[PDB]
Amino acid sequence: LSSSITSVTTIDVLSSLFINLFENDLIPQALKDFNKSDDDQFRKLLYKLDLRLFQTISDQMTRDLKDILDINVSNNELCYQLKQVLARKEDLNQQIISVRNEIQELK
Amino acid sequence: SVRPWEFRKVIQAEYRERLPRNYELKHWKKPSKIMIGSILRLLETNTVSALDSVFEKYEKEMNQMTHGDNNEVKRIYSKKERLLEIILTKIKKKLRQAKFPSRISERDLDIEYIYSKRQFIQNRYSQELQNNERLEAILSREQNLLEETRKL
Amino acid sequence: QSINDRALSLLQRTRATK
Repeated sequence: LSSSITSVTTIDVLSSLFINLFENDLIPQALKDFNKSDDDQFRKLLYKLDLRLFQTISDQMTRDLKDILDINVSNNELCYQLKQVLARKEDLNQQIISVRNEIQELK
Repeated sequence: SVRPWEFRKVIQAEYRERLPRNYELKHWKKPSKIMIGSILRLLETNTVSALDSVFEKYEKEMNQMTHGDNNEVKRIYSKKERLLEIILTKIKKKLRQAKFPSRISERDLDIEYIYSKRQFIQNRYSQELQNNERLEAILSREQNLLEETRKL
Repeated sequence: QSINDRALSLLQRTRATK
């Protein structure tokens, strides 16, 4: 798994980057505004919209980057399986040649 | 000390937390346009989806705070759209300015690329498996012939 | 459910944007 590990890690780094941005910045600031807005019911609702908007985006970003990670990890395994089947193919070809050569000499 | 908007710093710290010290973390490069584009397309997709999601969920509360003025509701939708675009604009600016290890494959973040690669490698695997099935049969036929020949 | 299902769904959603 070492040839692809830095690329797989990149996907997790990005996912963590956006969880940090939304959950540890954008969403706390929207909360700080929404808790402070009990005098203006309109702005209270709008800050609530901000809250929900950032939380929805952040959760869905995490899901989509996990999708991308799962695809990559699955593809990498399939690529390695392909390498094995191709190694076996070359071996089967050589064995067929050797057995035919043997038949030719024993015939 | 590292603040969430300092993408270059966050990214380097996250790599260092996850992977041992070795060559891969020694050269660094600014990202490609398709990495930037793929990530911002994900963000935009989810931003539009969230906007529709959230405004539909709070439609009645909205319509009851605007006293039925749906024009004001479209205006608020546009205000929130603008807030999110200003955020996404800074995300794009800070990501363009960040650096990533040069050995990564940034195309791995592009769903179009990895989807087309997967379809191809699935097809290639199925073709090669069948070829090995056939070669196994041929080999078996030859090995039977050799056993008969060894016995003359 | 499947990885391909999830992949195609993401591909479709990103293409439908912009």
